[PDB]
Amino acid sequence: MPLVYMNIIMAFAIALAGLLMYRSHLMSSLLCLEGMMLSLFIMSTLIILNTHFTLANMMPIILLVFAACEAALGLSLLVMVSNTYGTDYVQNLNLLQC
Amino acid sequence: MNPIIYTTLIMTVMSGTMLVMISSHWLLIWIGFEMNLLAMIPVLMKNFNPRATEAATKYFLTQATASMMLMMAIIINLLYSGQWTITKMFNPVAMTMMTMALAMKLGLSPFHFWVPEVTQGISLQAGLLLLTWQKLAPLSVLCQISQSINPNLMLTMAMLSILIGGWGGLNQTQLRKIMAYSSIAHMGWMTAVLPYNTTMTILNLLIYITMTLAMFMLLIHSSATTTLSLSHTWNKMPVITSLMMVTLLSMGGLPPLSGFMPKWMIIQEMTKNESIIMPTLMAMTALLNLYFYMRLAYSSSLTMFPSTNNMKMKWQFEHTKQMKLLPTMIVLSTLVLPMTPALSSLN
Amino acid sequence: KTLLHKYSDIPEGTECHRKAYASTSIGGATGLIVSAYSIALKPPASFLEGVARTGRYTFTSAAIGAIFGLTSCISAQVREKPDDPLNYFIGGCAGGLTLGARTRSYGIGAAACAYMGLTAALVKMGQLEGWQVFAEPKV
Amino acid sequence: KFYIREPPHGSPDWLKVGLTLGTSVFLWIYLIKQHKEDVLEYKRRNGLE
Amino acid sequence: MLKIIIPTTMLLPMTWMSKHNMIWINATVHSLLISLISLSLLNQLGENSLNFSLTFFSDSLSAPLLVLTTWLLPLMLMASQSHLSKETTTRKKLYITMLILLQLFLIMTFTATELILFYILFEATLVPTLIIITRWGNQTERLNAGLYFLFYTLAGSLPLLVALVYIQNTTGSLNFLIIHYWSHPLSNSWSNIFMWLACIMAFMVKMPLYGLHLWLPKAHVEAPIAGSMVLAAVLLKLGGYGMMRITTILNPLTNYMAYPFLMLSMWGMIMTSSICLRQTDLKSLIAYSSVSHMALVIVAIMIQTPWSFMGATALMIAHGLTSSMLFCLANTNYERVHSRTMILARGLQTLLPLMATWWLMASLTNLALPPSINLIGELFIITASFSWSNITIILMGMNMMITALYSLYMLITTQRGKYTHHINNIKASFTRENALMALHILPLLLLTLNPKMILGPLY
Amino acid sequence: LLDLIWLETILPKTTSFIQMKMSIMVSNQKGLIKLYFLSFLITIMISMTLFNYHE
Amino acid sequence: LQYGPLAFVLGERTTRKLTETSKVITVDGNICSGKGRLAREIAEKLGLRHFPEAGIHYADSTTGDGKPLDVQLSGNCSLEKFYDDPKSNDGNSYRLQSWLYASRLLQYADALEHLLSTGQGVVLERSIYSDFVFLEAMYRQGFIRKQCVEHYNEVKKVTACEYLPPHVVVYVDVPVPEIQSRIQKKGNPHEMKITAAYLQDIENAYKKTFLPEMSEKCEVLQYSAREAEDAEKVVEDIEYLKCDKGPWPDQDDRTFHRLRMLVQNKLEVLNYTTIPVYLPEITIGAHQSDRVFQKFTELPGRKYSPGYNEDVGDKWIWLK
Amino acid sequence: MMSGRPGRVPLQFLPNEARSLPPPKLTDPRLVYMGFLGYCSGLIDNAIRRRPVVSAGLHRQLLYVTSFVFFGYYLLKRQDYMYALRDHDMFAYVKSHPEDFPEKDKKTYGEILEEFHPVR
Amino acid sequence: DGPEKNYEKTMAILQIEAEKAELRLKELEVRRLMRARGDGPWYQYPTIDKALIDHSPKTTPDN
Ligand SMILES: Nc1nc2c(ncn2[C@@H]2O[C@H](COP(=O)(O)OP(=O)(O)OP(=O)(O)O)[C@@H](O)[C@H]2O)c(=O)[nH]1
Repeated sequence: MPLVYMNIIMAFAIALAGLLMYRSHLMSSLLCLEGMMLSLFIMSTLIILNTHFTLANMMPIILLVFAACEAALGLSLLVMVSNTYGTDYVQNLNLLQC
Repeated sequence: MNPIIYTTLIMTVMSGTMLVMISSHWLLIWIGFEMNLLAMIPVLMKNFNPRATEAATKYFLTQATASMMLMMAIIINLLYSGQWTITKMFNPVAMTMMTMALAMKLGLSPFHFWVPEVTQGISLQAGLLLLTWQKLAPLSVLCQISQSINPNLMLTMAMLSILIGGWGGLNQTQLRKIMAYSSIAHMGWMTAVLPYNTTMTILNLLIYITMTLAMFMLLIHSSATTTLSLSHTWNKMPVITSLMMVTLLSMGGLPPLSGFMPKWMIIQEMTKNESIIMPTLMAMTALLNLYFYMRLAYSSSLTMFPSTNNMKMKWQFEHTKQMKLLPTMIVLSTLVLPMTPALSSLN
Repeated sequence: KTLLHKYSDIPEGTECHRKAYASTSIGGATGLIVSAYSIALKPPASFLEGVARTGRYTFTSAAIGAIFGLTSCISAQVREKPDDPLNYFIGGCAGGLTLGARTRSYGIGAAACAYMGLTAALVKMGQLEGWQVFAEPKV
Repeated sequence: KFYIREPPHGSPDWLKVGLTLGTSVFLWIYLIKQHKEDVLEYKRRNGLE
Repeated sequence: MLKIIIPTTMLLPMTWMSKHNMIWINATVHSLLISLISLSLLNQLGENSLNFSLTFFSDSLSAPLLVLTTWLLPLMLMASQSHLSKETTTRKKLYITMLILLQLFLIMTFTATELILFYILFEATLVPTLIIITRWGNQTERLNAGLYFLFYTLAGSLPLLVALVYIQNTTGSLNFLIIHYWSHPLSNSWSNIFMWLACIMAFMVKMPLYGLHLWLPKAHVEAPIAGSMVLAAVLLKLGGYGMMRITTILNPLTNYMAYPFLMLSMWGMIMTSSICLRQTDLKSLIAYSSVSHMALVIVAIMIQTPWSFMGATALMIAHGLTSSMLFCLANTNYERVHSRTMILARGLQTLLPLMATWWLMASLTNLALPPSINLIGELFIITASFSWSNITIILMGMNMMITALYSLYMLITTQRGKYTHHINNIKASFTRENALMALHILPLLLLTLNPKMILGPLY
Repeated sequence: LLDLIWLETILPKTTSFIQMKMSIMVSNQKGLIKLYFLSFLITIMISMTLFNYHE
Repeated sequence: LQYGPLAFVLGERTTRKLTETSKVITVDGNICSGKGRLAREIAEKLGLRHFPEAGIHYADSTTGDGKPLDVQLSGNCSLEKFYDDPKSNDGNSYRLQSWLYASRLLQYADALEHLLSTGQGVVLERSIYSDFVFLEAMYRQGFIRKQCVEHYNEVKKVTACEYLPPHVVVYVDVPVPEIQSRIQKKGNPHEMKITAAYLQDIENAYKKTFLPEMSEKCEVLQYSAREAEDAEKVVEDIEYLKCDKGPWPDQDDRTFHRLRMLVQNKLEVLNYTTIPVYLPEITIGAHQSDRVFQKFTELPGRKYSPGYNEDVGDKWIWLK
Repeated sequence: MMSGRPGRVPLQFLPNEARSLPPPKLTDPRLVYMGFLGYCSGLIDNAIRRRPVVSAGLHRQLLYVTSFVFFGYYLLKRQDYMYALRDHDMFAYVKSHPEDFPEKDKKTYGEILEEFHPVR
Repeated sequence: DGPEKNYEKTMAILQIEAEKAELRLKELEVRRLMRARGDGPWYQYPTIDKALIDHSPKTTPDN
């Protein structure tokens, strides 16, 4: 388990940490969401290439197919929250507190 | 939303959940979750109220985070095992990552502050679909991987759910909010028995599905969303709220109503596993769930509440909608205790 | 969680300083958890008050841990009897009054004694008996 | 007659009700025949008679 | 026992599709017929309990309670006729359904074979009474009354469930016959104390016991009259029937941990009887009286002597007939005066001759004149307690003296004295409530002639 | 003093108040998403390592 | 088959029949301004159906034979208390307006069902966007306090946003001194008691809030009484109008599916007429509501859902 | 306790192997109770739909009871099959593993020292 | 009826419940050891099937 595995695993942790610390931006939040996807794609690519799991080389592709699909969903949701509330800071949508 | 697109949108949700319960490959299980999330977000914001947008939004970030963590926990399992099959997880960190990864989809432990107001903002129709159908998929994954589960973590997940769910419901008026905390309370009950006997949580799931279904489409018929709005239904529809008493009592587990069958049968199983202190605990803290059930029962028809003069022509008109299996759902949700040994059909 | 087993590593009664320190650490550690949540979901206003809130909860929990530490070892020493539910019971207003004194009030403090009184008695019961909480699946 | 507009269930739907008895007898004689053949399947599986 | 179960559940369709005015006549007549059929259950062998079926069995303890329930059911039917006239027919049938459902659960509870089946219908009685107490009550507080009555019983019920299912995994069965026949000594291990405890507070919370009784004054004084009798007459005794059952296995633990409840009770009735003497509401006295009378029963069961068990059974049945009478008696006065204040309507003998009698021996049975079964149960407790400890005598002897003190006090403060001249609505006493008291009292003297049928299986 | 002042204060009202008092702090959530997911992060972190549920 | 989502899936559309002939119109005239004559005159010649002004008992016509039910069971209020003594603590005045509000909800609702299931336009006498005119005139004349008034708009906004304004309307203009003479000329004894300032308050609200805010939702056709008695020019201009400005063209079939779905079932149409707001003129006593709800039950037909009441016929119940 | 036992064909309600078991009797109280559930469901249907409860449309009512008994019947046949399987692996495993379930001799009451706790 | 009613009825009832009692205790331990050892008809958790493996000659000789 060489150091490149450490780099991208520790990377995904900061993607997890980055997502879980929304400061003032939904768009920057979605950035960290797609950020997670890099490390998962990159680690998955390293795994099935190292192990010569040739039939499983499709798995990183199918990750990406369902990757941007969420990415489109996030921005489409971001379209209306910014459209009808003006901005994208995740603090002005607290009307559901009650 | 046009009717035809709505149907295909629903079918995608059912297909997404069905993909989870039939696939043997971890990637496909993740895909089934992804399709389930993708087809559901439009369903929540069907009416396009301002509330539904962030209600659907809070759904998205929570479950996307859960899906991404689930994908990561899958990847480590592949790294240390080279397997995609749903048998068990050969890295303890991989398992200890999926429990919360699946928990936020279920909404059990403090990964639950999304459940109340996502139920509140969205309509009653999708609220029913959210709290009943969206739990078969994550629970099905848990049932398959039930072998390699850290009992200390999984039990704490459920114990926290019962305490918070019961405690939170005591301070809710909006009927959807109380249902969410009540659902969270039942979340712990099903998941507490998960490590010991997976047949039991299936039984509790089936009973809870009937409880939440029958309760909700009674709320749909009553066309009420807050406790005060429900109160007036005694003036118009006395039988609906009178039936709502028995379902509320059953939902609280007050026997011999059908709602006792999970709470009873579960307790019997864990005492077989020398677990005694914890079963006594949820027996105690199921009572706070019962509290706001009776308060709902008191406010609905156990005590007739002040009405509104605008109800005359309301009595002049009957419902045109046609809830089906409602007469059936009440029967299973109230009186199936004599057929308790039927749990062996699941086994 | 190794620090939790450190309580069982040192036998009761003896190492009264160590037992008090162990429970003080157990209380202080648990104090960090609740403060970390409370500082999170309950909104702060500044860094100064955030640690001030952290200090308050850590102070109570560490103090609650400590006194239960002393009361346990001294009771097992004055009576020279380790196995005693009362040994943990006298931690009742030991914890209750101090927690009701950290936020000085007779209502919370006096009403507290019993609640962790039998709880401390009950955890001692499982210490002596074979009671398990998170029992693994036997059947 | 009282309701001037044709009530939504003013008259029976002879298609709907006629189906209802039509299927119900099916539900019975299936169960009746199934109960018998299960009994015949009994007495020779274990050689009861 | 389905010869009683089947007709009892058959009362539901008959009462639910009868005519808008025949519901009272039909329900009363056939419930009485069920009582006559239930009278055949008085037959008991030497010691073999009547084992009708696998899931149903009865002995000399279950049947007297069984007849008490069945005989009682027409009594609330006639009592409720007064204040249920101003109601719609559908809701009236709903009221009858709750009473019949309450009866049906009671018969299954007493005739249950194993403890878990007994537990299911035992607790199941909470639901019919919860609707009765809350829906058909009279005052704002009834909402707080239902929660107090529900949670109190449930708070103790759940620990018993955990202990009961634990019995099945350890002993192998929960059937009462096997448990008593396969009875084994219970060790004094620290777990076994809680094992003993979890099977106790469920029965004593609804007894009620001193301290854990506050639901009793908060429900009986506040429930509708029909629910008031069944609560006091039988529902409290559900703990008694269970405790004679559960004590067959919980030995020899009872020697030690009876103490914290014994003098909790022993100081209890004397304390409670003192509260009865100084009440302000009528129904509050009888409710506080009921726990006082129930308190000696707690000592009777716990002391574990054959004489006390016979005394427990006799006092159990005698108190049910009594407490039902006084609660009915208070209802009669409350209806005309629209309140329950004691000194509100003192001095009514001059206007209520037959009532003044119905006060007279009902209180005397509360004083327990000899040879009423109240003393036969009470005196047997005394002899058993004295054999246990001589110093016992002063306490409950003083209690039955302060019991005597109040038990004439409402007689003085309701019948003795001068009428209130502003009151002018005390009409001629209707035969309905009048005959209701007759059906209450005559079985008491009839059972006084042959008490040998109500001392339980230990006779 | 004994019955109507202490008994209902020694068991029913205390437990009812305890649920009453802290049901508020559970349910008085302002709804900030940043605060919700921050609690997720702490729960995620203390799940392992600190509580060592992975060990 | 009733129009549900199944029909739309089958292809049942209403935009195909929604044409220039589907004009839902109503003559919003003053009190005794001849608006009913003008409305019916439009009806005969334009081919449109006539909806008489939905009164307190129009809902009784929507449910069953149509005989006006008892006042206590069909509104709890009546019109004579309005006109004779329009000041009392019982608040019959607003109970009229609150009840009369829901009547025009149905009157417009049945107007929809006519021209979305057939495409044939209708004629009414005033409509939902006329009830506030009376209520605004109610407050200025000292009838019922503003707490009812401020609740009125809250209820009005949540029972009309889903509702689409009509195609056109007609405002008949009759001078207010003449109207006071007209009401005095008819001889209805309740018409004598009417304050003269009430009529001009109706005229003011007609040309202060209704006509201005209506202009961008339907065409202004303000016609004087001298322009009202002639029944032709009031309808040639309707044909010579454009029906361009307004939200009607931009309502595709999916809006019409949403529209007819909500208006097919009245229960959610007036679900927000019974807001849990307790008011002196609206909050019936628990006992009073209970008996009154019972009182509604002994009435024939009003025991089971329509088509099941054996008391008024409905044979073959054991199969229905 | 059974989804992992060998030979368990998935998604197969009643195995052909299960036909060797006694079919549930038609009078079976478990079965007739499920018929009552259909009867009760019919009455609930007319209550919400505002219909003459008991005397309302029998075809809607009679369908409910007829449906419930049927799905009740196969559920009861599956009931005993699984219980029989529980009792089949019961004794085969007991015979296969005899040493962990030893036979207990007889040590009759006349010889046990069991004491009598004085109940005084 | 005579005491032979209740006497023989109890004999049947007591015996039948006795067999159930012992069987219940036997089931508890049988499941307990079957779950632990796993060498039993049930509790066999699924594993990878061996028919999926391909045995045909691959590209490299040494595998
Ligand atoms: N409160 C209230 N009263 C209404 C409403 N609609 C109609 N009315 C009353 O209906 C009654 C009759 O209306 P008018 O316009 O005078 O009827 P008309 O005499 O036929 O009128 P013309 O056709 O112009 O002659 C009046 O008392 C109106 O105030 C409504 O929505 N609310």
